[PDB]
Amino acid sequence: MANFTAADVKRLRELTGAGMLACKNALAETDGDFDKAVEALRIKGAKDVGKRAERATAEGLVAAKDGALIELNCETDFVAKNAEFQTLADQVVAAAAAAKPADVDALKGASIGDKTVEQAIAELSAKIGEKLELRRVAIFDGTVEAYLHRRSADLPPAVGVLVEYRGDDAAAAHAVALQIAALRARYLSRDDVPEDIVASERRIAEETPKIVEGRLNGFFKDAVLLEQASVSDNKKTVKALLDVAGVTVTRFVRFEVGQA
Amino acid sequence: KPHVNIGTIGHVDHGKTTLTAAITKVLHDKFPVEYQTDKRHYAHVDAPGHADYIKNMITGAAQMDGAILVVAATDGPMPQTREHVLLARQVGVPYILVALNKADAVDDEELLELVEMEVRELLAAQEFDEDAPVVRVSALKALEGDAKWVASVEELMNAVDESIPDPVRETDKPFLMPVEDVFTITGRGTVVTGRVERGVINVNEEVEIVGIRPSTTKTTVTGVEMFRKLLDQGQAGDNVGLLLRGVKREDVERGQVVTKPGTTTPHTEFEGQVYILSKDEGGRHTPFFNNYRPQFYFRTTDVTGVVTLPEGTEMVMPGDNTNISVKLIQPVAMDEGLRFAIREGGRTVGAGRVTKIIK
Ligand SMILES: [Mg+2]
Ligand SMILES: [Zn+2]
Ligand SMILES: [Zn+2]
Ligand SMILES: [Zn+2]
Ligand SMILES: [Zn+2]
Ligand SMILES: [Zn+2]
Ligand SMILES: [Zn+2]
Repeated sequence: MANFTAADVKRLRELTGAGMLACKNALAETDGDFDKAVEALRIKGAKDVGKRAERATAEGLVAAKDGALIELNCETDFVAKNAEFQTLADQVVAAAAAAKPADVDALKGASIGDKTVEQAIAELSAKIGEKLELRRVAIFDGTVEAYLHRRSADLPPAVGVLVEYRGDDAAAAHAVALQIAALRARYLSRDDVPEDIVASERRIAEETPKIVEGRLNGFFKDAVLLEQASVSDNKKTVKALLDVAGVTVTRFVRFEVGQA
Repeated sequence: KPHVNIGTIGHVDHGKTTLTAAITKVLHDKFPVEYQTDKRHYAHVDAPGHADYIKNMITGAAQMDGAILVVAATDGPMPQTREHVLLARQVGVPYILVALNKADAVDDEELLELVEMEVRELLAAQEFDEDAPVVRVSALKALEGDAKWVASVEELMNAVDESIPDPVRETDKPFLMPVEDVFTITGRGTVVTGRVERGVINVNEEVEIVGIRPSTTKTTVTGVEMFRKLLDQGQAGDNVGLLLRGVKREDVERGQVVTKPGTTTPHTEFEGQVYILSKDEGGRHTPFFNNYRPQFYFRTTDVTGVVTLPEGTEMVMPGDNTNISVKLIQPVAMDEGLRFAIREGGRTVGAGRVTKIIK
């Protein structure tokens, strides 16, 4: 302790949330000037956040506000259920909901208050000591239904679904959300399937005239929301039930932490 | 002689793994995973993640008799530390102690004092012993052979020995055997078989048979036969057949438990913690909802019950870990903590553990 007290190190830690030793090092590095040391800790934080950039981020949560949906990732679920991480997520989704960002990099520079979303993440990352990633974002301008799903009761939601729609049967739209959340529908209608995925699946059926057509009738039933069997009643289909409801689905998305 | 399960919890960068290895080396230097001392053998359990720790304790794969918190002396605790401790409070580990790792790298002692109390306030925050053992260790220096530090690892393992209590032996709990088969040995009466789950049973004690059937039965055991020889007592863990006085073959069946009278009670409604197998684990392909009706396995037989989801739970998906209420069609012998399987026609689709009885 060359030019400062130990109470000087407690305080510099209480303010930056950094590591006791890293704080002591920091102060002795500046020789007791306290302001330079705070900025000195910022430097190591940025180094250390870089060093763990190649790490994997398979735990976390998803967040929805006003037809914005985000997925924020960390390393362990201890961090995902920590209040400081959820508060960051709450902030970043609210950023996205208000600024309606085009892509993810748009949301990164959005303001969270006195710092951007990048800054707020990188700054929380350093205090925690885990990689943090804003993984994906989705904004729906229209009328939406959201459903957030917990895979473990005392964790944050790990599966999230936005469904943008036209209709007045509010419950009907929400019921679809479950159906997307549960059954991992990849496309809204038959037409939406890319033609180069249709060949990818018709070519696996050669490996395996009307046996090709059967497989695709099946894989269309798996991966198209309207061609799936309703979870409430598998006698009837998703599309069938919406028509009775008077509700049309314009588009939808489903995020799951760790999965694609 | 006694085995003891000790979890190690903490931040991966703080040396959780390294300090475990350091403990194995230090003890293997002393007596030339699992590591043992004078008093005990210890069994290592990890908690890499909260939720799939909770999965593992539901399935019984993991239980802690105590836990070591690993906090780096260099850094001091982290925001997550709050959550690590929280896991221990929630699954209910009986006692905690802390290992201030990397204590070689802190030259000024006032800082080591200082992280101590930080860690002590977290333990206190969360209803753990505030003046519990906090040990300064250097896993990486002890592995190198620095005796100052080797001695610290020895200090920490000595701390575990005094401060983690001995676990209760299964033969000191009240007697209970779940019934597997029921036979009549011609001219000697009916005999019920199984594996003594806990406690002991003696050749002329009196027992209660509980569950499945409408009314508990009370009688006395008339012979304890292991293999085909008659013994004077049957211990927890033993495979036994118990001859029951004047209890006809048709008035006992598997799923019943024979117990030491007044110790166990039948029940028909309960709250429970469950983990539902994913499709890739072999389980349900579809989610289930508010009026699910599978069979609940218990100890030796399935009993059909109707699930009720908690207010705010829309659906249960494969892979989910949540809570439910169950009303069984017939009563079954149960206590809090009891582990049960969720089955659909005989395939396990989920694993549960009873958390609150009703009725
Ligand atoms: Mg370990
Ligand atoms: Zn110094
Ligand atoms: Zn602010
Ligand atoms: Zn809704
Ligand atoms: Zn052993
Ligand atoms: Zn031994
Ligand atoms: Zn299957």
